[PDB]
Amino acid sequence: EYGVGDLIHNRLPDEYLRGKDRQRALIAAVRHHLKKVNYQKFDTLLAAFRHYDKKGDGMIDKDELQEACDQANLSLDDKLLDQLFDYCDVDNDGFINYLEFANFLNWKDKMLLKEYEERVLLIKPEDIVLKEAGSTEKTLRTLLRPSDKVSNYYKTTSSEINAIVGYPICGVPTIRSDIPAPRIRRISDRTNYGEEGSAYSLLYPTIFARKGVFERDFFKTRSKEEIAEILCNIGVKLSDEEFENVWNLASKKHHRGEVCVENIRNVLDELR
Amino acid sequence: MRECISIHVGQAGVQIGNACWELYCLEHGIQPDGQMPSDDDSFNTFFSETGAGKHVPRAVFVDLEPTVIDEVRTGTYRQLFHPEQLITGKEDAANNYARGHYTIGKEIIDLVLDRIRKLADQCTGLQGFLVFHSFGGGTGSGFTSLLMERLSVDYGKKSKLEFSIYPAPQVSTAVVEPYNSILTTHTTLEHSDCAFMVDNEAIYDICRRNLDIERPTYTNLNRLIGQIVSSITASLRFDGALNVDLTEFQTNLVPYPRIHFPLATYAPVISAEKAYHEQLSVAEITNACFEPANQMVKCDPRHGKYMACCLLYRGDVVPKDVNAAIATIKTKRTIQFVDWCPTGFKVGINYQPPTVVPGGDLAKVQRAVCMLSNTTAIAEAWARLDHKFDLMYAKRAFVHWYVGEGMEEGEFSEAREDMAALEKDYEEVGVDS
Amino acid sequence: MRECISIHVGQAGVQIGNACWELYCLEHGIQPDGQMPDDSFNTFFSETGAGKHVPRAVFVDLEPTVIDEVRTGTYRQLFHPEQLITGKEDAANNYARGHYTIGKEIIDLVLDRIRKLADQCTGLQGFLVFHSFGGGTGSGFTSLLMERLSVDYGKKSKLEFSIYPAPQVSTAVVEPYNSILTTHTTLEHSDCAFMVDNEAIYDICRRNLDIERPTYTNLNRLIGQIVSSITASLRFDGALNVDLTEFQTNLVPYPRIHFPLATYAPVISAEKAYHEQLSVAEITNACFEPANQMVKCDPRHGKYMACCLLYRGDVVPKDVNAAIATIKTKRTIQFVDWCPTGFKVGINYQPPTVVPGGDLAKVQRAVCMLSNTTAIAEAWARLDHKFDLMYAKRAFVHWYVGEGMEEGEFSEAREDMAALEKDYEEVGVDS
Amino acid sequence: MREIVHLQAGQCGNQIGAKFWEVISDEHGIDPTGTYHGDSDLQLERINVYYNEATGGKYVPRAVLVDLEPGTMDSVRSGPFGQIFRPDNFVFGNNWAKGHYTEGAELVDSVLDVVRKEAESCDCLQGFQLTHSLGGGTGSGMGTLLISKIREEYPDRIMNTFSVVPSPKVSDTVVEPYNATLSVHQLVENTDETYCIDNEALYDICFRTLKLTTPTYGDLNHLVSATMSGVTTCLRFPGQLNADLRKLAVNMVPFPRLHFFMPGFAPLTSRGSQQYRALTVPELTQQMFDAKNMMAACDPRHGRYLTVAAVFRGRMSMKEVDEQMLNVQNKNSSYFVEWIPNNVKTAVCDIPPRGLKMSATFIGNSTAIQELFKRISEQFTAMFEMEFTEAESNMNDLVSEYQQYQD
Ligand SMILES: Nc1nc2c(ncn2[C@@H]2O[C@H](COP(=O)(O)OP(=O)(O)OP(=O)(O)O)[C@@H](O)[C@H]2O)c(=O)[nH]1
Ligand SMILES: Nc1nc2c(ncn2[C@@H]2O[C@H](COP(=O)(O)OP(=O)(O)OP(=O)(O)O)[C@@H](O)[C@H]2O)c(=O)[nH]1
Ligand SMILES: Nc1nc2c(ncn2[C@@H]2O[C@H](COP(=O)(O)OP(=O)(O)O)[C@@H](O)[C@H]2O)c(=O)[nH]1
Ligand SMILES: [Mg+2]
Ligand SMILES: [Mg+2]
Repeated sequence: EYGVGDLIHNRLPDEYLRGKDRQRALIAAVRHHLKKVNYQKFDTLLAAFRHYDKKGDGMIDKDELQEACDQANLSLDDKLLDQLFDYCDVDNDGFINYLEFANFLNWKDKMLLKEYEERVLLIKPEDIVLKEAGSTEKTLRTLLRPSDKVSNYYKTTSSEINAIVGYPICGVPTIRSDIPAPRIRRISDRTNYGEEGSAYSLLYPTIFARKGVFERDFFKTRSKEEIAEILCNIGVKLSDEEFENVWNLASKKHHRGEVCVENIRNVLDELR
Repeated sequence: MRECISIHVGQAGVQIGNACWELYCLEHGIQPDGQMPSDDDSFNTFFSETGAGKHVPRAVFVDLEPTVIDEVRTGTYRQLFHPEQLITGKEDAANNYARGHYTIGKEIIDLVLDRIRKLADQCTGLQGFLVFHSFGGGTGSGFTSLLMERLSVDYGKKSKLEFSIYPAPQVSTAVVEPYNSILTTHTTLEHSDCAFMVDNEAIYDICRRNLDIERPTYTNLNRLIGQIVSSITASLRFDGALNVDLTEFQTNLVPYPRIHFPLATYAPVISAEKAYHEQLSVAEITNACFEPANQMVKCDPRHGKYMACCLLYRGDVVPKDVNAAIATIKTKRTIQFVDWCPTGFKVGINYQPPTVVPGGDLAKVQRAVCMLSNTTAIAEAWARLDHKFDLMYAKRAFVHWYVGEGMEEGEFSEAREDMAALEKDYEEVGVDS
Repeated sequence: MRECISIHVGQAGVQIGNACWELYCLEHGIQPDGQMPDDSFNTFFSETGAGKHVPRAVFVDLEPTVIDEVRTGTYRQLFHPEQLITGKEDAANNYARGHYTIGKEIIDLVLDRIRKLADQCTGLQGFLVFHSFGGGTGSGFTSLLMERLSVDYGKKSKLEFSIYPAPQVSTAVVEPYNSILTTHTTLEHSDCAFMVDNEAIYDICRRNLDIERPTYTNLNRLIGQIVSSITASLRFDGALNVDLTEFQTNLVPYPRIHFPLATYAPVISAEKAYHEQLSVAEITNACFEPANQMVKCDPRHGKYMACCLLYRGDVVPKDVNAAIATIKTKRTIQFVDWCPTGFKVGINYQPPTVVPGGDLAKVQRAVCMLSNTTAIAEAWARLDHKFDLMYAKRAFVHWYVGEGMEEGEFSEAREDMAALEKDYEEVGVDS
Repeated sequence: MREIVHLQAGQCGNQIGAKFWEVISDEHGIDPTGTYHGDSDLQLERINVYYNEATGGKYVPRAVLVDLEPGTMDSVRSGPFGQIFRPDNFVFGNNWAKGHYTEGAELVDSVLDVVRKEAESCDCLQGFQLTHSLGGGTGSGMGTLLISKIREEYPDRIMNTFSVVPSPKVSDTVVEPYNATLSVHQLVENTDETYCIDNEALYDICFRTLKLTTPTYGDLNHLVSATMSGVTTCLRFPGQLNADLRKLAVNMVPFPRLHFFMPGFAPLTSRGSQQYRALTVPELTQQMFDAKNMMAACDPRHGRYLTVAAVFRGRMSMKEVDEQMLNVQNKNSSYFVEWIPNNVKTAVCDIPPRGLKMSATFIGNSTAIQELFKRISEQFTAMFEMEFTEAESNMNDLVSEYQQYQD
């Protein structure tokens, strides 16, 4: 009922191949005989298709196939012709088209497609392919039986998994800029939050470093009256309108942590 | 100006190079088509610029079997390699040293030296060689045996740097691998300068207990080996605090001309979920190289003694943390150094952090270190291989396949006595005063 | 800069240690994910640069079903994924299985974690090993765990928290056998070991907390508050801060007498304390009261050697002096004549916190006691009688000798515990 | 690049070869007409191994069908895939004397001319494969003659013969020990790989593990042809660890007189238990080292294994395979020899067969076939002019060499 091949290849119960070898041999024999007769008689595949389609509807039917085999000197049973027709019609629309006629009833590679064949619709624009890679000659597409779809069946592991065409960082940085510096440092505290600056700065200090003003005091934000009295005591005398312009520029330079002392000095240096 | 050449021979050497060359494309941002994006002196070691802007790698892919090199020829990297550097033959070597060296290996090497001659002419400065293969295979043993003796005659005193697959003590894929390993290292002793060693069974347990990969595949193995070789040459392509040239870690790693087989160790290898929990500092990743679990060659370093080490770092590290971590190690009583090398640690620092491969199993960490160790513990590793040789040769098994091509029986006896001399050389050097 | 390493062995140690880490996370305001929404957390947590915190804990057990609820439960994200070590086929209440056959398989992995946790350490104070005497895994594995930590770490402190086998209530048949073997090896490989028993906690949960049906979830909440009180002098500031080595010296008069009894006060409900006033001079009176003792023994039968009072919260040193000097004038509370001073006081600033769903109340001040008495001589005299009756007919011995143990080590532990009994009588008599 | 020439001798060899051609044709997506139909380019990357491209993309087998009777020739021609063959490669004309001296002495000129033509038309030929049986007059007398002539003409090539071996219970001929004893004389001297097939083991595999009620001869031949395709898939399909026929031979032939091999197919399962059993590498290893999966009437528990190899098909890891081989060699330590370490060989191909996710093919070189040789010797001696005595002498030499290498 099932043989050993169905068990080996895990084939579905609808597609058991026990008891059909004789009919497969008969279908193959009639198929090859029809292909040989077509190549021996008709030099043009379109001419062969037009000879096979007597009614002129663009389709091949079962009665037309009976008449064609009678012309081609084959005595076929009705069951055999129905099975061969079902083999030929992959799309299951009840009709034999140009593509599967040229792929199952005729040699599609011996007769090269020509300009008149392309001009004469029976074919689709997707039905034309190159004959072979890097060649100007064009042929027909190869319709595939549902048994022979193997694209997901065969895949290489190494090259296809390796094929790569060219999340946040995890660990601890050397300088802990993410953690804010504590207000008072413990004697056991040793980790660098970034305030310990350059050896040049420690060796030859600027006046702020000499007198206790550092990057924290530079980057700390202040209030409006505080900046006003700082500027007034410096002696850079500004009117209220240009003071508000400087405030707006310092706010626009960086929205978060706005109007810091370095931003105000940068705005003043840019305007002057 | 500093430029190096890479040769991939056999299936094991080529298949690593598929994973190896894509890591160089990811690090420098080169597309597989062969050009940089439209939107530099760091790529000149491994790539050469053409006139149109296309970048061409310096690699020669030689194998006597067409079934593996044609996978590259039809793969996703067909638009990158030179079509004449992809050399192929027919009917392989069949795990035989006789076919890779005496009969089939002589129809190819005239074309092979033609390619190496052309790449050396385009090189402003040549620094070393990089040959990748395996000891067990016939092509990996036969073909690289006659390859140095043409190249070392052609180029006199250029460094030669292998990365070869050690046969594992327990698992093996062939039966004549004890035969093919002996005949290879008879010839590399006087023709190479440093031949690094990795094996398969040690990397399998790395993927099990660190990455939690219960089913490791050869794709996973070759990515991890590809990260070591990209970290060895990282001081030739980028800028760093302590740059290490090929010639200057050859002097520090070879104390005697016949003791030149160091082991490669990489750290840290962890998955994605452990790196969030674990805190990886400078002092821990350097102590992640010395435990008995995390050597990439199946041997016990506690039995032997270390001779010379090379700790090549990457990423955000500072030299104070490195030197303080080294002096911690020397006071530990587990690690034993020989008394005739008081200073055995060499360190290299690079500014470029490791690059994670998308879709891979390795995590991305700010820093990583590659450890190269010259140790006496691999003498017992070679003792098991000689014991594998003795029981197979005692009845002249697997010999008539070897002598049917032109090889004589007397080479087997004269290679065995070379290896007994090599094992006693490790006994001579480890005995202290 | 001061931090400790906590190991949790056995089902009793882990389930208590499960209850400990909700209390520890709520002390420092860290979610069970392990990220905060100040170096107090440095004692128990190691910070990762992403903002995460990892506890300094190693959960080890030979059963999978007791650690798999940690990997599945709401504290999955907290611990290291490979710090949770898992065995198979347990020890089945066999001291020989957890020490000779199955305990030797994983100890190399167990001590590897201790090396890696102590390398990140910059200064270590001691260990906190949680186990129980009755079980095979909690006794057999802890014995080999402790003997190799003495040869690895020279003079580092080691504090055990053991579940003492109660006189009347018990779950195991070979439970007297395990405790005799446990003491013989631990007597020379430890510094302090504090015990509680299941029987005394049951009655304290009844007459004080008004719980008619206590369960093992509620017992570990009270035990975790005691171990939170011991460590709190390291994490938080206070008037009198005690180090782990300070009361390691102050509680052990002789090298074999190192088995104190740890009790807590006040443990009462939220409805009861609303009526009562709690002061410094009255919480310590409940400490010496015999119905509040955490071990099922009679304090009046024995004489005290030394006491340690660890106050927490809003207390003043003047109130303690009136409290301590009151006790020394009383009669039946008896102190040995060779130890004139017998008290140590610890004052801390942060009051105890309450967990959600808990049964303890929010009191301004709370006190934990550590007492070293001679009363436990009868507690061991009873256990040797339980050990002798079953060993007289050689019952349950053929299971222990099947895994590698010999018949002689059952005998050799007996006179060692007999030597332990007469040591109390040697120092209990006045001179 | 590498090519194999196929030869079909005897009726049984013709049927097995026809089933082989069907199996590899629908594995490579070949229409019985001769056109290619398949979604995968890997079917057409390597088609010159077994097939020759005719004009217009038609592909024809590289096989020669040789027989002394027209009935089997007409049966193969009228079979399911019979029209694909070359109409000139059908060469036709129960006694070993008839097959080797009287009637087969004249057809071999026409046989060797076509074989030499097909060898000359090949680019770089790799080897020969011949399918026959040791118990038939035609399949022995013509088979040994063709082996001798091909080995005389082509010294440095690899040759694989697939021989159906006599059975003690299912035998249907009386001159069966005579033909076997007369054929092993040539099969021991001019052969690089012999493959033993037993129809009794085929029947027992169809009965026990697969639960067939009426096993047909075609169903017996399908299981052999599956192993025939599985042993040579590494020459046609890319793999993670490739090993061709010479790589198999160098590894698996320790001495030139020990090259008779027992094969196996390893994913076998019936329809009833297909849902109940899952298929992965460890239970594939269990099925392939299972003794009831063996292809001959030889029991591996009696003797010892010299060299065993496994070729796998499909998407699988390698660490699992290495652990499986190391573990099975460790558990069965007395069943492998001690003077040869690492008795196991692994090859893995990246392509599984038709309708299955993965597959495993077993091939073994063990001492167990010495009983298979001794039973034929004992059957021959009771029924038993100088060449018969010399053949019995060399069978005795063969079993003596097996015994002295086993012990
Ligand atoms: N790391 C790694 N090793 C491999 C890979 N493929 C093969 N090997 C190793 O290669 C060793 C034997 O060499 P072969 O695989 O036969 O390849 P070869 O060296 O070219 O020899 P031939 O195939 O006979 O030409 C095996 O033992 C494997 O360990 C791979 O993809 N990755
Ligand atoms: N206080 C307290 N004691 C517990 C708890 N769980 C178990 N115990 C005690 O543990 C004793 C027995 O130990 P087990 O819980 O079985 O664990 P173990 O010591 O490792 O012994 P095994 O299960 O055989 O491995 C019991 O007698 C209980 O008194 C708990 O949650 N809280
Ligand atoms: N597998 C298989 N074996 C067969 C078949 N037909 C015959 N045999 C075996 O072949 C042996 C007889 O060989 P025979 O046909 O006389 O060889 P010939 O005379 O050269 O054709 C018998 O023992 C059968 O077991 C078949 O269709 N399939
Ligand atoms: Mg190869
Ligand atoms: Mg338990």
